[PDB]
Amino acid sequence: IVFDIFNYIGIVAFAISGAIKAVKKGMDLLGVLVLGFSTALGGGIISNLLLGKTPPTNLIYYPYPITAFLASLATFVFYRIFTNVGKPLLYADAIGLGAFASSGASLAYSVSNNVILVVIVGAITAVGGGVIRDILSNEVPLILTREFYATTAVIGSFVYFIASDLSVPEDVALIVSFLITLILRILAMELKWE
Amino acid sequence: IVFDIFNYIGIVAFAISGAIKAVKKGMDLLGVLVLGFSTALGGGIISNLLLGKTPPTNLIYYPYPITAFLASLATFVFYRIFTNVGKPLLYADAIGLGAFASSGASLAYSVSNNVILVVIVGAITAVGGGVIRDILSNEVPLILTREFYATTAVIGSFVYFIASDLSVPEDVALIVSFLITLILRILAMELKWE
Amino acid sequence: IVFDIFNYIGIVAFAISGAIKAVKKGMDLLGVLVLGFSTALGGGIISNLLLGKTPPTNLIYYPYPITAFLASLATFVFYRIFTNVGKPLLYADAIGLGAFASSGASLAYSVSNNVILVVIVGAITAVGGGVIRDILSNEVPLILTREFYATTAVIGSFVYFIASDLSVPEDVALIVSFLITLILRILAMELKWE
Ligand code: NA
Ligand code: NA
Repeated sequence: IVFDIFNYIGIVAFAISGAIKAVKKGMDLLGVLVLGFSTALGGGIISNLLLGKTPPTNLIYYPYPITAFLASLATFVFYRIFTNVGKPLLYADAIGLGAFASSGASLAYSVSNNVILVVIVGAITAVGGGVIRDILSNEVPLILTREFYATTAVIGSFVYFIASDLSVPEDVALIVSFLITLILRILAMELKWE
Repeated sequence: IVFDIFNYIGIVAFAISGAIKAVKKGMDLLGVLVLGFSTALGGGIISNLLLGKTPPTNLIYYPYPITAFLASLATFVFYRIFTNVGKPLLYADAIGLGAFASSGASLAYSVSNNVILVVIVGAITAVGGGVIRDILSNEVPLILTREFYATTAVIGSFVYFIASDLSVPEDVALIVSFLITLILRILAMELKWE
Repeated sequence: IVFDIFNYIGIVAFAISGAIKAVKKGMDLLGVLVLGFSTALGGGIISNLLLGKTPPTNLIYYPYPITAFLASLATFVFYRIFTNVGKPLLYADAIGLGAFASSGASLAYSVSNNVILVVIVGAITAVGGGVIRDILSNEVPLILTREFYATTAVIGSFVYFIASDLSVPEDVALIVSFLITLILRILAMELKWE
């Protein structure tokens, strides 16, 4: 059940991050929806393609794109009203990074217990939405500008792999991977490691 | 037969748009061919990947890439001679948007009657070539800069789905989806909605 | 055995090119690793997706990503020490272009003897890593800025196809395709064709 919850958490968090980016770039409602939608679902779609899972879950399981839409719309309405309140793009991205590094590693592990597949596909699941967000926004992505960003995704997917290898129950393994990924991002941002 | 015709119309229209972009960015013959080729075939390739259709039709069915090549070459020669005549990049893109939103939704519908799959894959088929064109050109894509652009693709794929759901013959369903997509773009551009 | 060697040559060469790009853009160790890793393995991953080969070889065959990592790390250490020695990004890219145009055409040919599939997938394998490198770096890719770049990849994959069609042994066919691709790039760069 933790797996199902993490999919929704990551979709909402990445939708908020993509919608925030759109608002900061001056876009209006429909363009904000496009960037939130793409950021929220891109990581899962890329991950499914790499694992040969077609059609991708994000394009068939109705609650996922509906959630991406509604979270992006809520973000637009929020900042259309409250134009001068802070825009935590990086914290929204970091929560999504933990939710998808853990859930993305879990999906890769179900295909094969190859550590390279699990760690790299999990990390691609985690950063993929934000990479799409940043490329569509015509700027250098966070995976290059933030020194510890992509490696923290790699670490979070690796701790999922290790926990699963050590027979840790899937719910616990997802939670621990999420926690380490998010804590490492919080430390990077709050301690000015980047 | 409308399906087969729309594939050629969209390939030519998107090749012209990518070749025009290349000419406006100062590229020469071979670079113009690369951008026209990529714009014309990218949407179909991405769509095939999302539906698990490999190898993609655009890389096996000879008339499609030959058409992409010849339309891109014709565009280069035209503007090499007539340097000062108008460059209708957006109208070429809009005709392709209608041809591929309709044909791309048709392909997705043949895989499954899931409305989310049909609408989103159809829209990705429609905008994908231009997104590739704009990313390769190092600028923000039309799906973000034009407020009604991506939503009009979504609308056109949705009207295909509705028409097919209502048992409208495939030729008519493709034509109506094409028409609505193109008319909505014409209205957006001519009435300064964006 | 030439096929296996070319995979390592192209991975090392593209890793060096992506790591050099990262160093020139001011990134530190971990960001240099991310760009080298992505450049070295991206072409193979895209090529596998187009041919329906999942999971991609670069994410399961341990020596490939290990080689990408080690070559990127060696490049960072080299230029961290020797900051003022030349940075042959384009020569590293050109060696990879020949190694992957040949090996990528070979992989496509094993799926089908369709000349369009072999030539275009082979060329996408050859340029894909550098296109990813350039998009992540927020600039126009070499396939658009260098007039003879993408066409030379197309030529190299085509000479592989012709040699294989003429029953030339695979080792020789790979070597000849590699040679023509690399020689054509050397001529383009040394004779100021671009
Ligand atoms: Na840019
Ligand atoms: Na860019």
